[PDB]
Amino acid sequence: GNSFVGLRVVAKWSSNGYFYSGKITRDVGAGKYKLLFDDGYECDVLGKDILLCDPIPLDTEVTALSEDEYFSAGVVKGHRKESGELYYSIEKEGQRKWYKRMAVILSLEQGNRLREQYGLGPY
Amino acid sequence: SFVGLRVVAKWSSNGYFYSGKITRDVGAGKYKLLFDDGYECDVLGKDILLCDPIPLDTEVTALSEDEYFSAGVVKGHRKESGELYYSIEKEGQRKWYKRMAVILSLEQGNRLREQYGLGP
Ligand SMILES: CN1CCN(S(=O)(=O)c2ccc(C(N)=O)cc2)CC1
Ligand SMILES: CN1CCN(S(=O)(=O)c2ccc(C(N)=O)cc2)CC1
Repeated sequence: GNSFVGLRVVAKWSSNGYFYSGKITRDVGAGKYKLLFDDGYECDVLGKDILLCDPIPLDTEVTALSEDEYFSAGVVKGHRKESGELYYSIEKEGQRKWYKRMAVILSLEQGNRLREQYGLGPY
Repeated sequence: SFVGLRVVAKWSSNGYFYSGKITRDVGAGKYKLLFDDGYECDVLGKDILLCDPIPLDTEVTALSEDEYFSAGVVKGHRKESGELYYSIEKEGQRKWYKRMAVILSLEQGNRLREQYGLGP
């Protein structure tokens, strides 16, 4: 009687191939699931294109997308909880900065490095 | 003053101009912008275009759920229930986009500064 509904994931947006933070809201059939993204958008995503990352693991190559940093590549070096929110410490140049969960995304090539271990397809 | 005017204004992290409204004159040549995507910040007059609408024949960029930064040319405008749509020609087709879905790259927006830039 298990369901993926309410699991926090990082799921592919079809138009650009980047993986964004969201939650599963329904098993919709055809191995697709309804995704509510943190940025407020909803669509159906294939199980194979959903990463069960919560959080994205340490040492992972990621991309920062915040108000001040537009698609800046970096490496996850830390996780922090603050008032029920997850933050990532992302090392770029030789400097570490904190980013909210919503602000960390994966390029297609970055997400493919996690798919074998974290991808929902096999499950 | 320029308060309440619909504009196209530069987002500093990527150089793209996005649709919004001037909500306050903040002095030192800066304006508070409410962007149609719900973000607010302060923007210099030099980075604000008084386009409403963006003129016919302008090269623009479409950004929708299905089309991720796809360049084309404005060939039409229309009103549907009080909302503006742009007709963008690209790859042999014209399609209608809501105002919020039409943005300008720095190069596309730079071209419009002399005629439309709040400036100075
Ligand atoms: C006026 N707009 C311009 C764009 N910016 S942003 O900070 O670069 C951004 C924010 C959100 C998303 C997203 N939903 O994927 C993409 C980009 C917000 C303010
Ligand atoms: C999960 N997200 C991934 C990004 N997509 S989007 O459709 O490409 C988009 C939407 C809005 C803005 C923006 N505010 O500038 C930027 C990009 C929405 C759904």
